[PDB]
Amino acid sequence: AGAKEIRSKIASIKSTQKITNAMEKVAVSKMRKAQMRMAAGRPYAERIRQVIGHLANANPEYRHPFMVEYIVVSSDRGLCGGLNINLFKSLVKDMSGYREQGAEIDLCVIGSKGASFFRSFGGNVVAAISHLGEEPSINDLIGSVKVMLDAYLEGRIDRLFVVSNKFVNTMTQKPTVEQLIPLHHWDYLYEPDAKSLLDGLLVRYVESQVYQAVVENNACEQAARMIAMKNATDNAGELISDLQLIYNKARQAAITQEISEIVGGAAAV
Amino acid sequence: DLELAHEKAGQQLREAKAQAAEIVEQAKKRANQIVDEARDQARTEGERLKAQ
Amino acid sequence: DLELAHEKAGQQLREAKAQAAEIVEQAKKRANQIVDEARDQARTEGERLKAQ
Amino acid sequence: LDPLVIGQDHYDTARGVQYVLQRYKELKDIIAILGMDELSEADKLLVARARKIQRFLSQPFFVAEVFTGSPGKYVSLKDTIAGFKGILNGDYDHLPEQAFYMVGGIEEAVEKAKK
Amino acid sequence: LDPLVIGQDHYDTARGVQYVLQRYKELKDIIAILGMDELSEADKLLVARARKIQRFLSQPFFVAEVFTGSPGKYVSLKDTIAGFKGILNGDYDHLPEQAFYMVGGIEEAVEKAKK
Amino acid sequence: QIGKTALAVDAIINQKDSGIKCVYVAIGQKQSTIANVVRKLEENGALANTIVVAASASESAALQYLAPYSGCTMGEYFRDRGEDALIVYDDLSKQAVAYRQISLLLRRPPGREAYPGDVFYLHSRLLERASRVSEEYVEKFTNGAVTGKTGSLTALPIIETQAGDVSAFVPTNVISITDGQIFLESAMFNSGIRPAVNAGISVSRVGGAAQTKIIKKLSGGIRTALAQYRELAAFAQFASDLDEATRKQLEHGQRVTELMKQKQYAPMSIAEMSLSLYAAERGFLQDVEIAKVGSFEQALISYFQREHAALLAKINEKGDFNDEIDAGIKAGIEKFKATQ
Amino acid sequence: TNVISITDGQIFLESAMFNSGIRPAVNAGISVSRVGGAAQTKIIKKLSGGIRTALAQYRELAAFAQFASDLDEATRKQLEHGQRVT
Ligand SMILES: Nc1ncnc2c1ncn2[C@@H]1O[C@H](COP(=O)(O)OP(=O)(O)OP(=O)(O)O)[C@@H](O)[C@H]1O
Ligand SMILES: [Mg+2]
Repeated sequence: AGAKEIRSKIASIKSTQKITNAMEKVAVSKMRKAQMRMAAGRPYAERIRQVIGHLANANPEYRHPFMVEYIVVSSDRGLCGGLNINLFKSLVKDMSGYREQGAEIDLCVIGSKGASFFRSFGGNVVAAISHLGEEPSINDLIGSVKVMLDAYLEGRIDRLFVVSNKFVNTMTQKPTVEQLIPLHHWDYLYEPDAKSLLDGLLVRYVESQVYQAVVENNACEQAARMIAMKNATDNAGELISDLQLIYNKARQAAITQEISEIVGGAAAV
Repeated sequence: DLELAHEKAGQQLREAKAQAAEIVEQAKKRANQIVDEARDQARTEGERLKAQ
Repeated sequence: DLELAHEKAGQQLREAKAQAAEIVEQAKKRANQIVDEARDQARTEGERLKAQ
Repeated sequence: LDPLVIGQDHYDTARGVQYVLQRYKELKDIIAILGMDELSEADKLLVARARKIQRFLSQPFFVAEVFTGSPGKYVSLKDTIAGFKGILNGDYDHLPEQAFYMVGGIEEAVEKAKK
Repeated sequence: LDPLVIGQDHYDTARGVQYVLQRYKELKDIIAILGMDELSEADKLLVARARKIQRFLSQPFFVAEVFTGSPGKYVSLKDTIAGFKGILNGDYDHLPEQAFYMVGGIEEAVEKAKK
Repeated sequence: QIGKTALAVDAIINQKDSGIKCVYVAIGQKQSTIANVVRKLEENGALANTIVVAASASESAALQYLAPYSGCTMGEYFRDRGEDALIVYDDLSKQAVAYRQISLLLRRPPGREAYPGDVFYLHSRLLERASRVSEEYVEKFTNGAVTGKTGSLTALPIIETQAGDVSAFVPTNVISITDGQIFLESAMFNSGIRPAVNAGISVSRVGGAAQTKIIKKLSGGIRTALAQYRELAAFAQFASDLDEATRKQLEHGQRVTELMKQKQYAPMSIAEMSLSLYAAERGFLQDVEIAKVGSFEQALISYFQREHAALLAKINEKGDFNDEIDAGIKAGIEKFKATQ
Repeated sequence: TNVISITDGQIFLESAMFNSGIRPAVNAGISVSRVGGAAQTKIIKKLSGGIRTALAQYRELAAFAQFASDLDEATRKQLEHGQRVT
């Protein structure tokens, strides 16, 4: 039609471009909140690993089933810059090794986009959790972690892994698979029996590693969301620039047409 | 209660026979209507002996 | 038994409704024949009379 | 529309309504592409009040009964001021958005929410 | 393009193709800004079929052979309706999008997908 | 190419039993298009009640300019004698182009888009004849031969826009003269909503006074409710799950949107439209799937036509409504859904 | 266009600012005086420099006012100052 419809499209896209520029910084702010939560949970996991190491070396009387021979983390929301896709693409690479080995697979799912993926290809879900906040709590993971631990004690699983993204840098989320279950001068003064202590500590150790994988994936999500909103801001800028060129053509045509109708009218009078 | 449950299931069973019969009876009644309307339309379409 | 009675009743209702749909669809199929055979005969006889 | 001609209470209510509707005009185009859930806690609340204010501007007229079907409502200056101040101060944040559409004074909006 | 002239099967296939292409045209601005991954599970399936329909409409001509080298194709009305009806029903959801580009009849899209 | 002629020709076909005489004026159309409209009027039994005035594309610009006034004069014969008539001007934009040609060849000074200065008065002088006249006017015109009867001429002018541009001089003028407008949208037409009526932009200034009691009560507020549903569907499109008030409005608007779809050459009586409106506004469609609304309506009408023929005949006498008819329709729709 | 090119400066008033309660409605981002500081007294010339800087910072940061809880303290300081000067 003309200049008026183009001017309305420009204003609409201009309003959207301003918030995608602001939301990029909101995602960076939430990325820093997730990065401080990643560091705060490390002392607990490393000390549990130090205790189990000595408590197993020093006590050759008992070998826990976890010392002799997938949990998938995903987001609940949009704006992910290939985060979930790079992870699902990678899961198939390790599963291919299991297909050559002839081994059976059990799956556990964390997040709504992961549940939507396996439901769209017929994947066998043994356990599943979703709709977690951007700052999750470890007590919600206990359920999904226990079903996967029980399947190991029942002899249904030979090895278990956690599938999640790792924070290489603020511009790079790396898809990974990490093995969970299969892992000197003094001795401890055990009040309860050592089996009860080792059995209790190994459960806390695996739960802590799953929680750390979940918190690091959330840091990767905010970093992926920053890139996605940066790109949306840049893409809208190209569309506004092109629409400005179409508008200028309509501005010149309107002036030329009005003068051509005016000159014709004055020539007749 | 098990003996009473067989009687209650017997009501749902006879209701299902009757309701399924009515669904098929209504379909045959609908089928008859469609053919009768087609005959009156085809008879009225005969205006072409004068109209065209 | 009450769960099986509920499932068997529901199965037969879906089946009867499937049979009802087939009975009605065949009537629609027949109706088109009644109209088109009348249309071709009426147009052909009209053209026969026009040529005459 | 001057405080020296009418009064400060009327003027502040009018400028208050205008401020809320002007801010909502820039957010309307945002919500349609990226959604409502991404706005601030103050914006989400303001948008809801703006949509309610936008509906409370409506009123069935006696000369429009042939078009609307419902009866006509006459509203007074004080009733108008009190109704808009109530929505601006948050006295009706719990009422649904559809309760303010076509209802004369503020009382009838509280009654429409129950139907 | 009337049910009384071409029959209901052709008419519904043509109407189905136009509905899919119209809905894909409405999503163009959102796909350019946010990408394909933000669409609903229903819109994603429709966009995938729209892209296949848009490519299946292409055809190498016997007068265009000099421009590229490819041999020309003549497609009957029966083969045309069968191909688009299958793509609308979802009978070809597994074949790749480039298999529909420049292939005449629908069976040739199945052979092109083998490469 | 979005159904402007189809809407006006179906409106002429529906008058064959109404007692309203019809006039179709074709301006600047090709003769084979005119012959096809006449064949469709004849195929639907409507030609015996219609006058067809033709000024095809090869005829003199003077005949194309005069055709709407000639057709108007033929329609006015019934109005002045205490009878009702309906007139369709298939293209007033082609009449304006014919008048612009004559005026430029007469060397009269041009205006806003090379159109004559009086192009507004061209259409306002034509369209003000369409009116309802009092019994005293008919009694005075007929010298007392006809008494106690009003007369009328209803008009359905058609206008074509370029890429939806309504700012053009001729559309702006005509939109400013009529008692309402029906806007047809190409995006809705391509999306399969075939009557393609944009409910937000379309409006009637006579409203409920132009409806029977049953349709007036069953359709009150539907136009503005659909206008608000189109906005709600765009506003809530990518947002997370909302309250019951929002879901109720959205789910209802989707069903009325699918219900407003109709086929060409298939008009509905007052009773058929009434059953369809009642099943929607009284909440009976809430359990029905969107993709099944068309099948539900066609089956319900077929059911009421078989099991309830005496009720449809009572609604079709004058379009009257009362608690007896309301309860009668309710009982029939409940029995329909509980057994079909 | 003719008069904007003839004059020494322009004060632009805007409807969006006027409807947002900014009564004088002067868009300070596009309004200009080519004479500038030569048309000011010593006191106003000295004080106006920090105020122009504050409104410029506010125009750059205005989109963050709805998300001020997630800003860096050094940026929050510019935003809060810009809001009070505005
Ligand atoms: N209700 C309908 N259902 C299905 N198809 C329809 C319907 N109404 C119209 N159409 C079809 O869409 C097309 C509309 O053509 P029509 O001549 O009526 O439009 P028009 O606006 O008057 O076109 P033109 O500008 O050429 O005069 C025709 O193919 C017609 O058969
Ligand atoms: Mg037409």
